[PDB]
Amino acid sequence: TIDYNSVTVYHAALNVETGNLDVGNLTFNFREDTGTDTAYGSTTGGSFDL
Amino acid sequence: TIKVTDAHTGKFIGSDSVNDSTLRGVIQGVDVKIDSDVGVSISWNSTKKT
Amino acid sequence: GSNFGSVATWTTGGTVADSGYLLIEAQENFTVSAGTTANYTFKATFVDAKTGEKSTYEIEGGDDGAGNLVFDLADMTGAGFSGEVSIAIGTDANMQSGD
Repeated sequence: TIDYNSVTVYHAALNVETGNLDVGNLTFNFREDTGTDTAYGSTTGGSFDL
Repeated sequence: TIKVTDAHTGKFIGSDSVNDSTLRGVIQGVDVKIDSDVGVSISWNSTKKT
Repeated sequence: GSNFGSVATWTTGGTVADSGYLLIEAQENFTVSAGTTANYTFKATFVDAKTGEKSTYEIEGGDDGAGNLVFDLADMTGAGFSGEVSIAIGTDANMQSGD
């Protein structure tokens, strides 16, 4: 009934004015189910815009 | 010269250059006084007697 | 501050622990760059990209003959790297506290 997987990814940035450090997170949800014949899994590639 | 930073994150908060050793107007609603005899080394010159 | 450039260069054969971000912060000021072996202090901090932990260490680096700052990643204890790294600063470089 539709499944998903959760992936946490950190990303950091630095401002040029105050000297503080930014460390944020995004959690991607990866889609339901793919795969060849019962071996390990599958996924397609590409690029998208947040 | 005074530099203030947080104790668990380390993000920059403020800095000052003072003469009378009173840190005023950087931490909201509180004024901080630092003793005048902090961080000085004393010696005696006998060739010039000063 | 004053004028000091950028650009880091490797030495072939180094080994990297994992993908992450590294911060190098100054400790003391100097503008006596005219060609001399020397050493000065820095603070280094590492953050990972998969768990977000943070590690803080002390390090040292020195100029050799002109506008180059060579560091040693070997002293990142616990985490652990190998190889060298060279920051191409340039001649007539004044280094203040906080850059």
